[PDB]
Amino acid sequence: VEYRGTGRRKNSVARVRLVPGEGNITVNNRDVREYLPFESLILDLNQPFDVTETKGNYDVLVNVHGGGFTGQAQAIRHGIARALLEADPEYRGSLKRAGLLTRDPRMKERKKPGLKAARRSPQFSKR
Amino acid sequence: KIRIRLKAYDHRVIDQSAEKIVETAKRSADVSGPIPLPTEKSVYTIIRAVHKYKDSREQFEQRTHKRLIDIVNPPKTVDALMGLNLPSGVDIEIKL
Amino acid sequence: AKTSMVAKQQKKQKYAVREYTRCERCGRPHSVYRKFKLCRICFRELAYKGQIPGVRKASW
Amino acid sequence: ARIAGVDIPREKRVVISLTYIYGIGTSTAQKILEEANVSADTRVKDLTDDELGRIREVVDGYKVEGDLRRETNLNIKRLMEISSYRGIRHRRGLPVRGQKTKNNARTRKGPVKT
Amino acid sequence: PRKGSVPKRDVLPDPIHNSKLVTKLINKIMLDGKRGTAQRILYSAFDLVEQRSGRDALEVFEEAINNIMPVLEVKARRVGGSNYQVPVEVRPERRTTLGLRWLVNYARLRGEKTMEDRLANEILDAANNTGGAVKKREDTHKMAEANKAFAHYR
Amino acid sequence: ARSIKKGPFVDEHLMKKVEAQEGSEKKQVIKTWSRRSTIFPNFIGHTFAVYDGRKHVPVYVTEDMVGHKLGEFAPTRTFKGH
Amino acid sequence: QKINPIGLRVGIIRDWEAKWYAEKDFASLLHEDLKIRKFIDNELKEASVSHVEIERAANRINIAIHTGKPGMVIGKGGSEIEKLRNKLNALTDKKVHINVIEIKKVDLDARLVAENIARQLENRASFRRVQKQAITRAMKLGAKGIKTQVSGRLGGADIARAEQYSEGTVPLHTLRADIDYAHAEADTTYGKLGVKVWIYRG
RNA sequence: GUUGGGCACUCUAAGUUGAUAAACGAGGAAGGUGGGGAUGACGUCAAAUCAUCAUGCCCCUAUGAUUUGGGCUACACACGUGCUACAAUGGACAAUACAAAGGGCAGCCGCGAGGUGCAAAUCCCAAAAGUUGUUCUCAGUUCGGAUUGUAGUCUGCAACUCGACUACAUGAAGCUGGAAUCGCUAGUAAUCGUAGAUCAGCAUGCUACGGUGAAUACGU
RNA sequence: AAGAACCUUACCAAAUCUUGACACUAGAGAUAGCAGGUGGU
Ligand SMILES: [Mg+2]
Ligand SMILES: [Mg+2]
Ligand SMILES: [Mg+2]
Ligand SMILES: [Mg+2]
Ligand SMILES: [Mg+2]
Ligand SMILES: [Mg+2]
Ligand SMILES: [Zn+2]
Repeated sequence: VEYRGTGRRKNSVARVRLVPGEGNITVNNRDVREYLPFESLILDLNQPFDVTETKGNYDVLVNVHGGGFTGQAQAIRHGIARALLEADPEYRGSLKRAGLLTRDPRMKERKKPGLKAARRSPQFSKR
Repeated sequence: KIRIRLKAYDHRVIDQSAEKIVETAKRSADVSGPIPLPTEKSVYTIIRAVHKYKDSREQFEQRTHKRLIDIVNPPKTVDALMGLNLPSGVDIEIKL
Repeated sequence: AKTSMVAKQQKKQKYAVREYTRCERCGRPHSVYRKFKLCRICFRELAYKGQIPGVRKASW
Repeated sequence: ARIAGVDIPREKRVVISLTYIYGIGTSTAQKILEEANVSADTRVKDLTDDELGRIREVVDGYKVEGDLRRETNLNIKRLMEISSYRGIRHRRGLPVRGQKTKNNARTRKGPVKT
Repeated sequence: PRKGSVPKRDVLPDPIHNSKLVTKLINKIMLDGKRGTAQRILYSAFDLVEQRSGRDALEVFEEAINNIMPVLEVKARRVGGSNYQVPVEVRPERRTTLGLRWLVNYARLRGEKTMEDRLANEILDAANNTGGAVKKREDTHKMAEANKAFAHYR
Repeated sequence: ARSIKKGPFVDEHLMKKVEAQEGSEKKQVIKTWSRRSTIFPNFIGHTFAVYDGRKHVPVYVTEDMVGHKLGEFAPTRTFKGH
Repeated sequence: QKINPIGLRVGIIRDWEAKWYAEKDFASLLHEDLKIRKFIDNELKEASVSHVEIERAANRINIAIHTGKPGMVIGKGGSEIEKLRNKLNALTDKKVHINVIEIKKVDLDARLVAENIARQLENRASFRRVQKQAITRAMKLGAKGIKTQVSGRLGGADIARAEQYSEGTVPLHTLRADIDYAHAEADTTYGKLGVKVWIYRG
């Protein structure tokens, strides 16, 4: 009696299982607050329970890897929204309107030859 | 347990060879399907011009594709796979 | 490269540290790859002919 | 107060104040306060007379202040007297450790003379 | 740009005060992408505000921002041999930008040792209609009303 | 600095020149190209005409020079100006 | 300015001319390959060789020679290919097997058309006439397009220039288009003349 | 997850899909050539390269060749490109998290630099910024680490000219920079680390990789 | 120039060679008992 969802953000992948519960989140066998540095990250990933009106209704077990704490926190949010589609496909309308079903396609841009970075050009001097 | 590793620069010739080993083993006896190992990509960044213009480069790659085949419960198979000759670009390591 | 320079690099040196690499095609002492033993210029020409196995232009 | 002939700052912790002695840096100050059993966090105006005496006895075993200045000056004088490469750079006011002098030798040379 | 206007990015409300304006403030405070430091400064400054004033920090912060936000600005213009500072009305979204930018910029120039101290005092000052950020707004209106004759340019 | 476990480096040809004069009084100048040789204690009292790139310049060895390279007393660049 | 048409398509729609795999002997095998390719170019310079393919497996080298005139490479009774195979086994100390593949319609092969132009230019032929004749021949044989270019001191002029001709379509930006390309050099009394030929078959 | 067991989930990599008379909300991961790369028309600069290579003409058979040593690293200055700083959004100390991309065969006890299983999804090279606490308290200082002295480590036949790193000591200018000038529109700028080529040793350069991560665009 | 201590390396000094580098003792070592040219345009 659990629902699964895979969330991705940057280079992070979260495997999210929803079990009925009081609203706890565990990330790699650690409390989400002992795993993530900011409370603003915790509010970001609890967005799917807000727009769906299911706060304190499920427990979240997360297996996450790759990226940093922000990419992981937002991969968990993507995974929770995907897992909520399994619990009730009627959540899709509210989740889609909030933008929580989109896989954020923003990834690190490759460095280009001749430039100092993806876009940063060297200092120019016409002399 | 026979462990077979295929390496090639072209993925099309490595799927052709991987299938051939898999049929040959099953035409002899139990084969674990071709496991695609990660591709190795080596990149070479050279200056395009011969004398100056450092900021203009050209990039080249060499990709090494890899396959893993496991054969269990062979003794016609060991001779059957050994008799096979694969395309020239494929090198095979049989850890029989 | 000068013919004597190419010949001198092919000789056995008095010390192992004196050994250095030249492009085996043209004798260039700079920008010689170890995997191919070609300078950056010859590597480009031969890769364009498809004569270096597996090597093609890279984009990602 | 006065430790090696120098009046170290009174308001600071001992580890810091000891570094105001020529010849004592951060690591030496730490080992001096381990040898002479004085806590590093004590302000030197709060050092007891016994604690101050133990510091002065450990410090007495280190080459500091004018004894260290004489030794360093004798070393540079020897290099110049034998006219070594470094001794010549010392007299000429130029970098002695192989640094380039085409640019960026201002510390040894001084302000630019355009 | 030449083509036209570009869509703007929304932000989330902050977890403590449920305020989007507070989130935008943290971004102005933040340097080099170091968000945790910026959040720490902002929430520490708001604790200082709440106890040095006796009121809610957010309520004081909305008062302070209203005293910094300008209603009129000046725009440069070239008019046939005489640069004219044309007075224009600041759009509501630019008002918030300038309010937050001036608050942070003039909190950075103050003499208190820590930024949480500097930001809290700027907020307390701007909520009393004083301080550097309120003065900067006053000088912007003083530059605008001195040119209200030039309102006919565009 | 050279590793202590390897000892002080001196060219063998130069050292034999110094030892060949050991047990004499009319010491003679030793011409050498070995700028990289450490000055040993038995170099004291000897003169070494050391190549600086174009000529051999005399280097008379006193005790305070022991442990330095012979090249440190034969400067190779000429500068007297701007 | 314009990328080599072959190099852009290598490994995309064009196959490698070297078909072997190695890791630690890559450099040694690569230069044995180049040693062979230089030997074949010199020893068969009059045999209209378009290109050479090298395959390696089990201390054996399989060399395929695509030639306009296969009877010269093989020789009367296979004698000329036996002599070349014996000399290759001395440059290599490996077991070389040589295959010969005739290429009909030598007027649609960029390398053969480029070298024919270079040979005629060395005989003081008109740098215009040789380009136009080559283009007319290829298009009569159903080529979708052809482009030719001769660069250098054309006709012994003191100032070098490039004269180029074209017919049909030669879509050098279309990646899937199989465009045959070759460059050849004519040794004239006035120096180097560069011949470039682009052929698009379809 | 070090294995018994499974191929569920993740991943790997082959195939297959993956949504504008012109043009100017729904559904969907993605909406308008989705982001980025490769690809650079006819021509201009007699632009660069005879020193990658090749080559006409000029040009000696010493302007050819070998070695040891020196120089290419000089130093009154001037310019370009960068790195580190001027500190409290910080320094020092302690504890504790989270990457990606690559490379590897004779290759991957000492305070310290260092010394004495794996030919690869297997083993090794091998995160920091961050978070949580303690301390420093606005001082050219517990910022800064230039310069110099001493003693070492490693490579190398050999670190004087002229290597890198370490320890102790020393502790310069520098407290946000005139006229002027540069980059960047989003996973960008900024900032933080990581890897590779060359390579015995030597990277603040180059190429590449991820982490944190903005502000603004009214308008021509 | 994607790797100047020697080598690279061309440049300088000295010591050496002239179908030529290429097609145990003495000495700093190299060494004794038609090609070439990183020369110019
Ligand atoms: Mg070397
Ligand atoms: Mg010109
Ligand atoms: Mg020449
Ligand atoms: Mg230089
Ligand atoms: Mg410090
Ligand atoms: Mg040299
Ligand atoms: Zn080359």
